[PDB]
Order: sequence, then C-alpha cells, then structure tokens
Amino acid sequence: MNGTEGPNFYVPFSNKTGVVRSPFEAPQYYLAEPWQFSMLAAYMFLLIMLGFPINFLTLYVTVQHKKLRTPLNYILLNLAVADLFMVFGGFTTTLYTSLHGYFVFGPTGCNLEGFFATLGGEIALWSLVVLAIERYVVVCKPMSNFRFGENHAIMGVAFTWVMALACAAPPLVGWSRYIPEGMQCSCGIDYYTPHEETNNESFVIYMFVVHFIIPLIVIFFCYGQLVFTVKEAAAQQQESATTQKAEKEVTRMVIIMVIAFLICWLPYAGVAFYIFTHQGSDFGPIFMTIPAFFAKTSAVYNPVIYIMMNKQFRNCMVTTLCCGKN
Amino acid sequence: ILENLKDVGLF
Ligand SMILES: *[C@@H]1O[C@H](CO)[C@@H](O[C@@H]2O[C@H](CO)[C@@H](O[C@@H]3O[C@H](CO)[C@@H](O)[C@H](O[C@H]4O[C@H](CO)[C@@H](O)[C@H](O)[C@@H]4O)[C@@H]3O)[C@H](O)[C@H]2NC(C)=O)[C@H](O)[C@H]1NC(C)=O
Ligand SMILES: OC[C@H]1O[C@H](O[C@H]2O[C@H](CO)[C@@H](O)[C@H](O)[C@H]2O)[C@H](O)[C@@H](O)[C@@H]1O
Ligand SMILES: CCCCCCCCO[C@@H]1O[C@H](CO)[C@@H](O)[C@H](O)[C@H]1O
Ligand SMILES: CCCCCCCCO[C@@H]1O[C@H](CO)[C@@H](O)[C@H](O)[C@H]1O
Ligand SMILES: CCCCCCCCO[C@@H]1O[C@H](CO)[C@@H](O)[C@H](O)[C@H]1O
Ligand SMILES: CCCCCCCCO[C@@H]1O[C@H](CO)[C@@H](O)[C@H](O)[C@H]1O
Ligand SMILES: *C(=O)CCCCCCCCCCCCCCC
Repeated sequence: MNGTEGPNFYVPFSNKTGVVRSPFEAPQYYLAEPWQFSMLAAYMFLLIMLGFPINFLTLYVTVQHKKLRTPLNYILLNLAVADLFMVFGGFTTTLYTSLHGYFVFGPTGCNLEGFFATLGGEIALWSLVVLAIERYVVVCKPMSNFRFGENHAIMGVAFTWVMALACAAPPLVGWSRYIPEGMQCSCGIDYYTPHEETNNESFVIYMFVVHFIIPLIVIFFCYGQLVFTVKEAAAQQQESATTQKAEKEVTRMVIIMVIAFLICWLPYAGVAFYIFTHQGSDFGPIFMTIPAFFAKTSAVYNPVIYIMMNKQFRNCMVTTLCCGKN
Repeated sequence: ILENLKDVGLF
C-alpha cells in the first residue's frame, strides 16, 4: 500500500508510521524535505517573474500599437490571457501554499485553484489549436472565396473558452474531481486514482482523446498542410529568394511549435497513460510534479514562441520597452 | 503566400 486516502485527497505516502496528515491541515514535510518545498516556491517565483511581464507586456503593447489589433492576432491575445490565468490562479497560489508546506486554502480553495489553473492551461492549448486552424485556412486556402475576418476570430476565441470549460467544469460537478497533487501544494484533475464515485477512468479517457489526441491531430494536419503548401509554392517559384527564405523560416517555426506542444503535454499524457495501464503503483509526490513542471513552464515558453518570435509583436515590444524609439 | 504568411506571423 503506497498512499493514504481521505475524503477529498490522496497523499502519495504510506501511513504505516502514522505521520501522514491531511494536505489541507498540516505541512507535508514527510513526503519531501522542507528545502524541496522551498525549491518549489523558488520555481513558482521564476514562472511568475518571467510569466507575468511577458504575458502582460503582450496585452499592453496591443493597447499601444494599432497595428497589432487585427483579427488574426485575437487568438494570441487570448493565449496571453490564458497564461495569466495560470500565473494568478495557479502559480501565485502555489508560491504561497508551498511556503506553508500544504494546501492551506482547503477543499473549496482546491476547487478554485484547480478550476482556474485548468481553465487557463486549456484555453492556452485550444488557442494553439485554433491558431493552427486559422493559419491552415488562410495560407492553404482550403475554401475557395473565404476571407478570414473579425467574426471568425471571435468564434475562434469563444471556441477555446468552451473547450476549456468542457474540461475544467465537470470535476466541479461529479465527473472526475480536483484534489491536491504531487507535493500537495497545488490542485489538479485527479487522473491517477480510480474513484468510481466521480468516474475518474472515463474522464481520463475523455481528456486523453478530446483534449490531447484531437488537439495533436489537428495541429499536425494543419501545420503539415501548411508546410506542404509552402514547399510547393517555393518549388514553383525558385527564382524568388524571399520565397525560399519564407519556406525555411516557416518550416523551422512549425518544428519549434510542434516540438513545444509535445514537450508541454506529452509528459502528462505519458504518465496518465502509464498509471492507467499500471493501476495504483508507487507514484511519489516528486514524480507527479514532473509532468506539471513541463505543462506549467509553457506560460513562459509559449509567449516566447508565439509572441516574441513574431516580428510585429517583437518590434512593438522593443519600441514600448525603449520608451518609444527604435 | 508571402502576404498570407506575414498576416499570420510566420514570416
Ligand atoms: C495517518 O495515521 C495516523 C495514525 O493512525 C492518523 O492519526 C490519528 O488520528 C486519530 C483520529 O482519527 C487520532 O485520534 C485522537 O486521539 C486523541 C487522544 O490521543 C483523542 O482525543 C481523539 O478522540 C476521541 O476521544 C474522544 C473522547 O473525548 C471521543 O469524543 C471521540 O469520539 C474519539 O474517540 C482521537 O482519538 C490519533 O491521535 C492520530 N494519531 C497520530 C499519531 O497523529 C492519521 O489521521 C492518518 N492520516 C490520514 C490522512 O488518514
Ligand atoms: O479607437 C479604436 C482603435 O482600435 C480599433 O480596434 C477595434 O477594431 C474594431 C472596431 O472597428 C473592433 O471590433 C475591435 O474590437 C477593436 O479592437 C482599430 O484597430 C483602430 O484602428 C482604432 O484606432
Ligand atoms: C509571499 C508571501 C509569503 C507567504 C507567507 C508564508 C507563511 C507561512 O507561515 C508559516 O507556516 C508554518 C507551516 O509550515 C507555520 O508553522 C506558521 O504559521 C508559519 O511559520
Ligand atoms: C480541423 C480542420 C481540418 C479540416 C479537414 C478538412 C479536410 C479537407 O481535406 C482537403 O485537402 C486539402 C486541405 O489540406 C485541400 O486540397 C482540400 O480543400 C481539403 O478540403
Ligand atoms: C493530456 C491528457 C491526459 C490527461 C491528464 C490530465 C492532467 C492535467 O492536469 C491539469 O494540468 C495543469 C498543468 O499542471 C494543472 O495546473 C491543472 O491544475 C491540472 O488540472
Ligand atoms: C507538422 C509536420 C512538420 C513538417 C516537418 C518537415 C521537415 C522537412 O524539413 C524541411 O524540408 C527539407 C526536406 O526536403 C529539409 O531538408 C529542410 O531542412 C527543411 O526545410
Ligand atoms: C527607455 O529606453 C528605458 C529602457 C532602459 C531599460 C533597460 C534596463 C535593463 C533592465 C534589464 C532587466 C533586469 C531585471 C533583472 C531582475 C531579476
């Protein structure tokens, strides 16, 4: 027996010595040293210090630079708002709880932080998906006559909200649940204990299929098409040096975007899959934190990839950061 | 493609 169960929680440490306490009531210094809790706070501190300015700066330059306010940019703004839900719903809460060594806000607060942290990360994910769809549509022109405008952009944003709710909301009302996780200082979807009263198993399958596999398939198709279209245009236009460059830069971005998506979600997927296939084995607190590390850090690296590496945003950020010049 | 690529932030 590798853990300790409780009404709203599961502590990945055995209570044979009787030292385990509820993650809502007392420090968890028996499942990790105090210093590792410090390191956890240090880490959240990093993600806040990098993730706040980068994502906020994104919203700010958009207010300052008329040119950024175009429909194809809406989903990138959305992305930055989502990253901010992660930073304030999740990262700050976790900075705070980790320094107490347990989830001091209790089961209801567990639901608040789990909801907003999950909402944020899911809006982000569906943003990356919608952005790929939009790009496919605009560049690959799979629909004759179609012109992408404001209204489609809004529908793209709303779609992500809805897909995110379809993921974060259920565990608030019967299907899966939010419980503290890994080191018990932050809360997420219970994807690792069979808890029939909430139907964890099927929810995990739904997550895997609808919120990982679909996303992954849509992104590969769209960007695969996009790279194909751009290779073809270039091959038919080798007299144009610019076009040859666009093809190289675009292929490079796609590799980067796709690898980044994998790094962010594959670990959670790989771990949820394993646990599902190897029922209730000894999964330690620090091991359950690895997929979380990968997913959470995306509130920094996504804006680097999708915002800072985008010529327009970058120029506008530079102009705004240098007080108005250059 | 070029104008399209610029529009979507890829080039
Ligand atoms: C992990 O394992 C530990 C060890 O089992 C476990 O902790 C124990 O929890 C029990 C209660 O569930 C604690 O019990 C208290 O003991 C004191 C006296 O020492 C009593 O005052 C408490 O109450 C009773 O007596 C009252 C008389 O006035 C009655 O009114 C009442 O009905 C009770 O009979 C209660 O017995 C026990 O002290 C701790 N032990 C330790 C070492 O902490 C812990 O809960 C397990 N963790 C999880 C998350 O399950
Ligand atoms: O003063 C308004 C400036 O912002 C505009 O952006 C808006 O564009 C649409 C208005 O026609 C709205 O639907 C949209 O919600 C706004 O973002 C525009 O970009 C600028 O030219 C205006 O100066
Ligand atoms: C950035 C804001 C700092 C967070 C405030 C940390 C407060 C932690 O408070 C500490 O928690 C201990 C539990 O380990 C308790 O023994 C004490 O209440 C206290 O020393
Ligand atoms: C999630 C969005 C993807 C929609 C899948 C539509 C499948 C259409 O696949 C077809 O192949 C090519 C597109 O690359 C084009 O030649 C056609 O217009 C397109 O409809
Ligand atoms: C990828 C599909 C497999 C299903 C596993 C679902 C686990 C996702 O869990 C989510 O991850 C976020 C990033 O840490 C956390 O912040 C959220 O609180 C948590 O709900
Ligand atoms: C979503 C799928 C990503 C598509 C990755 C395409 C990788 C191909 O790679 C690209 O094309 C050439 C192959 O002829 C390579 O030699 C070049 O280095 C590169 O531009
Ligand atoms: C107008 O031109 C003002 C721009 C000058 C700002 C340049 C100052 C550099 C600051 C770099 C960031 C340091 C923060 C590190 C703290 C952890």
